[PDB]
Amino acid sequence: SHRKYEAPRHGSLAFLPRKRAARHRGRVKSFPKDDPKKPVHLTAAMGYKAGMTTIVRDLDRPGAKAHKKEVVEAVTIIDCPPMVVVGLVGYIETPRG
Amino acid sequence: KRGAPGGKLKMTLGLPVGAIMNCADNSGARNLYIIAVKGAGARLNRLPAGGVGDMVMATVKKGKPELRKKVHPAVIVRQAKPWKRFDGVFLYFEDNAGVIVNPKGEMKGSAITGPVGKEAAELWPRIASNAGVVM
Amino acid sequence: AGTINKPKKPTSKRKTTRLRAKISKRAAEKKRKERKLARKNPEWRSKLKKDPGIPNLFPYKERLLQQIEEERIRRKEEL
Amino acid sequence: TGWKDIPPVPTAQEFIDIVLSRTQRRLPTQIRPGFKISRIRAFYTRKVKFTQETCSEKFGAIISSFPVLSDQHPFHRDLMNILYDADHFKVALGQISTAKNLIETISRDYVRLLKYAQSLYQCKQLKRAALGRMATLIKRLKDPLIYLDQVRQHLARLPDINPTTRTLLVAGFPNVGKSSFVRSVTRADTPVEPYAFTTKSLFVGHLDYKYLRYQVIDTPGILDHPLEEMNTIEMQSVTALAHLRAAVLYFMDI
Amino acid sequence: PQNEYIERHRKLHGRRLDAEERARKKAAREGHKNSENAQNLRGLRAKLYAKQRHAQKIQMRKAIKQHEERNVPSDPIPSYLLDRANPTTAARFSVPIPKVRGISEEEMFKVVKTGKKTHKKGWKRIVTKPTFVGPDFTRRPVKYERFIRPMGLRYKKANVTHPTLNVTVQLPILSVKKNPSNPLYTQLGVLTKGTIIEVNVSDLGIVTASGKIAWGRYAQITNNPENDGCVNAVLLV
Amino acid sequence: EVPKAVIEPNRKWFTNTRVISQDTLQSFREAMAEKQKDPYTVLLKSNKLPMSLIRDGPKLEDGLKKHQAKMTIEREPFSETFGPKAQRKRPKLSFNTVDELAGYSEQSLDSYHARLEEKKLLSVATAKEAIFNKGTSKRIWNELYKVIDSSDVILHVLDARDPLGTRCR
Amino acid sequence: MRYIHSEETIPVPENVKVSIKSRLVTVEGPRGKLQKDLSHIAVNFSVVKKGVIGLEIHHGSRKDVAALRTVRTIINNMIIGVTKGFKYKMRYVYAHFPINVNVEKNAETGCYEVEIRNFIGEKIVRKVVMAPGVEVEISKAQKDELILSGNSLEAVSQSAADIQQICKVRNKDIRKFLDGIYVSEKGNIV
Amino acid sequence: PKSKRARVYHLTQVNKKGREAKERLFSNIRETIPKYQHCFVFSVDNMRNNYLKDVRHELNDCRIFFG
RNA sequence: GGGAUGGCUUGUGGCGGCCAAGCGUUCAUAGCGACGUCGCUUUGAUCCUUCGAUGUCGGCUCUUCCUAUCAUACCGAAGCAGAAUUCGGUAAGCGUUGGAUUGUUCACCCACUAAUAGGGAACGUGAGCUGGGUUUAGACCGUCGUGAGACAGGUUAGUUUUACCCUACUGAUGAACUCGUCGCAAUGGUAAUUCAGCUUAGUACGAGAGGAACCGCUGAUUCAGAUAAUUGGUUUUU
RNA sequence: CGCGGGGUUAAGGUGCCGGAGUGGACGCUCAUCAGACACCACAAAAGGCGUUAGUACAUCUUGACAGCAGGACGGUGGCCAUGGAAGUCGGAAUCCGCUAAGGACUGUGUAACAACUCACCUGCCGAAUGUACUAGCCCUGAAAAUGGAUGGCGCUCAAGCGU
Ligand SMILES: [Mg+2]
Repeated sequence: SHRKYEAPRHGSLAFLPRKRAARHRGRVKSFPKDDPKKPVHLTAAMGYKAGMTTIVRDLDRPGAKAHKKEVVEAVTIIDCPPMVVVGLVGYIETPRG
Repeated sequence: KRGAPGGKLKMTLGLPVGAIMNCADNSGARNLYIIAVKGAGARLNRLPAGGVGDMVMATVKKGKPELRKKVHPAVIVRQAKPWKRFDGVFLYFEDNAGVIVNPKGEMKGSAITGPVGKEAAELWPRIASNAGVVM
Repeated sequence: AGTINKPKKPTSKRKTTRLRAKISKRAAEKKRKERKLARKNPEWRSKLKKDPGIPNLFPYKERLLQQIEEERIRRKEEL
Repeated sequence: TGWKDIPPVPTAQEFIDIVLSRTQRRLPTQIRPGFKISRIRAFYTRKVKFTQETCSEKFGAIISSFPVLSDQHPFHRDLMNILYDADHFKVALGQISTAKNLIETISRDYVRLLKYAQSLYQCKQLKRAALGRMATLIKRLKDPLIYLDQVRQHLARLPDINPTTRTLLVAGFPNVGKSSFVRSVTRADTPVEPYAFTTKSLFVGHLDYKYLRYQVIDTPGILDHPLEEMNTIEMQSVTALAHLRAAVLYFMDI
Repeated sequence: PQNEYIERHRKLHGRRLDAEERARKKAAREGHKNSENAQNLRGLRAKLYAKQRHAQKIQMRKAIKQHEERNVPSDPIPSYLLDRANPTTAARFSVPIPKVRGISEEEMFKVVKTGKKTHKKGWKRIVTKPTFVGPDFTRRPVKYERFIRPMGLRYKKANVTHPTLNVTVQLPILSVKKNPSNPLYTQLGVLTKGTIIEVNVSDLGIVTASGKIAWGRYAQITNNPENDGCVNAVLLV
Repeated sequence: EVPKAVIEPNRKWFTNTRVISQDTLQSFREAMAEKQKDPYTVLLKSNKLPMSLIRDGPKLEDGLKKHQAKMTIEREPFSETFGPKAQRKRPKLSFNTVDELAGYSEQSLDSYHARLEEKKLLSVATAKEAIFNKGTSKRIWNELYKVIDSSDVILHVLDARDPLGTRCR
Repeated sequence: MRYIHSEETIPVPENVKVSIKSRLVTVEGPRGKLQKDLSHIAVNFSVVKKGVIGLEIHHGSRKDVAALRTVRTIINNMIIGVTKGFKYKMRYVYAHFPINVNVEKNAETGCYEVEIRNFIGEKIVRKVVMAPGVEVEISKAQKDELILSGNSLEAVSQSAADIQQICKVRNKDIRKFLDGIYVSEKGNIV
Repeated sequence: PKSKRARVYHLTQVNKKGREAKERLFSNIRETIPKYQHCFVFSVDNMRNNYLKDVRHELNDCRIFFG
């Protein structure tokens, strides 16, 4: 018989399986769609998470209650030493991807 | 229009259904017993709860006998559970207290004892007009 | 209806033995009951059924009517 | 306020279709002969009770929405009698309340019988009997429902006349300029034409004098014959003149 | 706005500029639309649509036949009875229903179980059909009540039709004369199909040949009250 | 076992079971008129009578009131009163002269103000507690009607401190 | 029943050139070129006579015979388009808020664009792109009138229908709110 | 042909004439021939012809057929 | 020792009379008969008429499915002015709550809310936990019985106690292809939701009372995935 | 019905799974889950502007059916009623003239009129039509709840249906 009181299911099935990731370094599944009329640029970078701290921001958000006021916000610091470019990979399009 | 006011930032809700808080006005009531919170959503087993600036529905347990037989709208003006404002300040009052209003936000009483919160004062102009101290 | 994009549960055309046997039994019982009702039918029935006649679009219908006249005249003359 | 919040009154056949489609669609329909007899009884008892509850809600809405003539100011009571016959008004609402009560009695009787029914076939027959008797009772209400729906539309379009405020009542014979005066001093859209009885209902406009709101009532014309020979159109003006404490402006064309 | 304001708006400003064209085109598409409904609607909605279309076709045929025939009371009553709603009014002493379905004791009576043990006593019987208990009825004490005739199934009146006068009146039941299945059913007063009951016919105004008023007669039950929730009977005249 | 349910042909089915004479009816009507009520007498066995031919008829005011609505509808149907095919032109009035209309409006206003004052003399409220519904349960009233059906004598018990308060009319 | 032979004919004016190859019909006139692919319909084309196109179906059912009437009218409409043209006049009306209609020609795409503003006081700007080959002009003879003209009747009438459907009143009584843009005249340019 | 235009049965008083009108016209003309000295033919091409009523009224001794 | 009705059902009563297109019948003019109709089953009342457990349901947690749609989205119609709605269509994507009441068929009340829709997967017997139908042995009262005892009944207290197996499910390793780095993507899963406020605008509309919407802007509800700067909590940092 | 070899069949089959025909003849059918082992129920004298084959009655070069151009009139604003009411809110009557034909009116419309429209008639046109039934095949003719079944693939001048 039917469930007497409705409730949404616990957790999202979109993030299955809840297994360990196959690699320590994160994988860019998708890069931005390429427009050849734009100038050449890089789409990504790497860094190392160092920790978190607090800032005070002078907010300019018209319509918001905190407009023209100071807001305290949490931030994350990522240590980013420069990357070194060492290679070039070419990709072709096939009916298998 | 229902009792829930718009433009209210998220805060820690300190008063669930069943809480008894002080009455900060001179309407004759001494305390207010929360039976419902305006604008509360739907979730299984979750008690509805309100914070400072929220309109609740309350009954009077101590006070004048004429106020005992009705369900009054009330606005929470002070809470003891600590909450954070957008300037990073965590703060709390030394009691939980509210004032009886009508659905339009106008007060039943004519004076407020003690301070009121900035949230309640900003959301309800009659409370702001009847407050002596705003903290 | 949104049948093409979201079809429902299909209606099976595969029969079960139980339903086939039950349908056969009900059909046989209906045949017996209809025979009994025809045997006890009180509705009036004609001794001779009404003939449709000759179709109008038959091109030699008038010739057939002439032959019918000639046959009945010959029969009356012989009798 | 007015009478625009009266819900629409369906015809008898529409009422039957609405109630039976609610019963068909808002309740489960599949019950099996092999189930327990208490389960079968519960199924058919719920069908009968839900049908009666829908009928009661709709009839009660009709009764509670229409005005009570006995509770009105004498102007509105007399005007309502002029526009719709007061006997017919009370008779139609009385038939509605009587049908509502009879439908509840039928529901109680058949629920009591379904407590003792012993098979799915008997339960089904008793359910169908209850629903059919309710439908027969509703089908007997064909003329009152049509009349009440017409009355509802006219009541929704009636002007709001406050009987205890500052009011100017414009009266007189036809074709003397009553609607012309009302158009010249207010914003009301009461038509002006050269033929008699251009205005066939009361119209109201409003004005401000010394920061005070006044209401002005344009009326149909009145002819010179006694009250027994007056039709409903002239009797609207007679009702306004008799029951509204106002300043009367009697217009004459010399 | 007040009074007939949409009619006045139509008088002053007209309608939308494409209104007549759109109405004419929709009325022209009604034939295809009705065929599409006839072939594509499903279920109960389809059944109600087909039944209601059947009713339209019959009414249209009647109107057409009457228009073709444009170019072409029953019993004598006095003048004071003219224009009133009058009834149409249409040895072997056999009843109209000489035979009905027999009711077994298993169908008539259900076992009422008593006791607190898992195995229960079963001597009490409840009557599952409508009954007539007669006047001044007091139920037996529960320790000595074998036959239970529940109050919700007790009836006092019946809708009796007179075959000759063609009228139906609600009449009090006087007694149960003969239930055809069992004399025990007669004694319990069970009202099923084919049962002979005695009814009060005072409302019918029957006078005998000697001038006495006949207020008690016999009727036969013509329906199944356990299925209908009412008692229907025909007077035996 | 299914029995044979058959009604035999019989002349008794087509005769009158109970007849009464006009003199007997008149005597019973006189008994109706002279009947008086005594608390110290009880009814032991009712006499089977055609009481609709014996009891006094309804009062004429109720008899005319009970048919006034159907009379008004038969005289003036709903579709002729209001609606697109309505033919009603003359209203029904409680007055005949302008002077009577003035007096009628005065009395109507007085009665309207009196009813308003009576209603005035006579935040939403909290719900009535369910404890004050005790004694009105369907189970309790089923028990009561079972006891009434089973009992010959009914002892209605009254608190002496409040007899009419505890009386169950 | 299958009909052995069925035939329709299309007359062609003197200034028109018609070329049909594998049921792809090209019609040439003073006003330009129109093309239409009719390979979804079984038909045999021929030149029966000087200035007359013949259309025929062999061994066809009643439906296939009937389809030639549609083919005939379609080709006749292309011929009328390259000779006289097609013109749809639309009128926009309002009660309180004046409808503002602005017409531009996109140089990149070649299509006309119609921007509609202040439709019952709404703040959104409605934008309709015309079909290629349809010209839109604001009239100077009459008040609040647009004129859509072209060679393709389908392109002109569909552009007019898109303008008609973009200005739809929603959630209001349409006996009362009469604002909109409506097709008021249909005809030929010449 | 299941797909067909539904024919409107008219609930109006006047029916189609038929061959009875043709025979009545024949008999009326052939009965008016021997009573008159002259038979003119007149034409009214692309005209409203509601003024033939007034012509018939004016020429009350003559007989006009417009069939 | 033996056991543990089902391509059912759904929305429109029964009996009696009449009419009836048609079906039959036309050496008998009977009989069947849809659509209908007519009889039985308070001037908006009364509140001083609640009519029998042999049949048992629940609650918690949690998942999924149906659509017979309560809300949210789009659409058709209505004196639908506006506002608020009502009737209907497509639609199950997404939600569908918190309490009171056991001197009882626990069903109805109260409130919040966008809304507080209805069902199945058990109840066509049936090992998750735990309350009622419910019922071993102790005991009391009522009814019956001479009694043992039984029951119209009412009350109180009361023993079942796996998992380490196979499968399923959730995670975790892994042989063979030298080891490793960077990738591709078949297939499977899939995600957001609702409300309010500002502006539009006291504008369209309206006699008046009242009173919207599109574009634009800002928060909040429910859900989901992370995180620990800050604030609380936690302390064997013993 | 013993154990074997060869030959031939029955019921059922021959597009693939599967041995044997994408076999032959003439037709019918297009289904938003067709149909293929149906007869019973749903279910009716049922609903279809699906598609064919028929039966009956009827119109038609004296011009049918569809249209387009025009007529659609006079007694008369017929009687009663209505504040008003003229074919068109109602009640009841519903005739005559001129006629080629035209209702004491079929709808829209007006406060009432007006104006428009339909019935009916004429001109143009040009050859076949209309209506009601009958028989086939097709669609609808009620369905719940894990994902599934003409046995599966799949099949559309069939690999469906009749011979
Ligand atoms: Mg005037």
